[PDB]
Amino acid sequence: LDMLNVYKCLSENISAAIQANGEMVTKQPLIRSMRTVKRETLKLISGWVSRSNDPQMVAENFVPPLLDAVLIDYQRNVPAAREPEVLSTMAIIVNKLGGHITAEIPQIFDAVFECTLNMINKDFEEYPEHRTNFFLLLQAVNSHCFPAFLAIPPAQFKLVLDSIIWAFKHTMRNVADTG
Amino acid sequence: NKAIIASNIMYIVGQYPRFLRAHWKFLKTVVNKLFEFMHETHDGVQDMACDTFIKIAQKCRRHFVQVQVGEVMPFIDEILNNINTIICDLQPQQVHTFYEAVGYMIGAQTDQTVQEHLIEKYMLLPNQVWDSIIQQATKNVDILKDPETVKQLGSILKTNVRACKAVGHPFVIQLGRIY
Repeated sequence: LDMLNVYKCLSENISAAIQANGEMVTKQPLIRSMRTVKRETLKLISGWVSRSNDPQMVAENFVPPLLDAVLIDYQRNVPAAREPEVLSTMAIIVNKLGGHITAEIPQIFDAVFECTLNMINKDFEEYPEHRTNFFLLLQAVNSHCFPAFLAIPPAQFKLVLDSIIWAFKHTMRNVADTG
Repeated sequence: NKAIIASNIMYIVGQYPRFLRAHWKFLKTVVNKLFEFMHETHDGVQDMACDTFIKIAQKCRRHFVQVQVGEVMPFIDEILNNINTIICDLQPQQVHTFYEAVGYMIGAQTDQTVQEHLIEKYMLLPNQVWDSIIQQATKNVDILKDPETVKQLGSILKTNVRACKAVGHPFVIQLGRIY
């Protein structure tokens, strides 16, 4: 719990610094250091759920605090400050928890999906990592939590499927293939 | 009255394997009569008919796997290509006693190659349930918590235990397939 609090503390410290002085700030000691606590925090979270062996207990205790701490934080971050590894960290947990998380896709996709999509829908170049990861996530959800794609309204579903079209139009071989 | 008499006839013929082993046609006629009695709804008849059948199989095991005069195919084949039509009206335990009985026949085929094919088909019916329950568990492990599927896993196993008691070592081909 505390680890999530500090993660969120740093995540909000970084985003502000950027919002106040542009991307450039990322290129200096303190920020790069704060990025590290976040990334290792994510490594730890995903690195454990992977070798965990009690899906439900994991989905009922260690997942809900992720929502406000990491997801809605990733949402409120300025575009330049959002952590790509957030998406890939989440992708891994879906692969593991599978059906046990199918009911949280609504809450999750809200925060990350649309807001991330708007970062990668202008061209095919900017925010590379965000492209790659985003689709590893979408792949995972579709792969182990398909029922979710039915729960949501036709308007949202469409937005999802057209996002896939967008994937396989990419010139980055990996992104287009995942699509 | 007819059931009390038929049972005694079936008891007597069950005590003289020496006579059955010298008269295939009679043995054949007896076995088929037992297969018919296995759809009899009169009290006890089905227990009688199974007891006799396992008895006879044990003591005449060789005659079922080797081609007899007047035939062109080992009796086991007819039996295996019909397991379901014979045992469809039997209770759970009786079905186990039936599987144990055929198991003894299988144990007679000392020829490696053929015994292996016999074994694969012998355990084909129970395997379907197994294979089925297994794939679904590889999507949601909360299924191995389902009262009905657990009831089946029990009966499948129970069936697997009897077959093994009679087939012997060669049964390894099965155990290995699900171990």
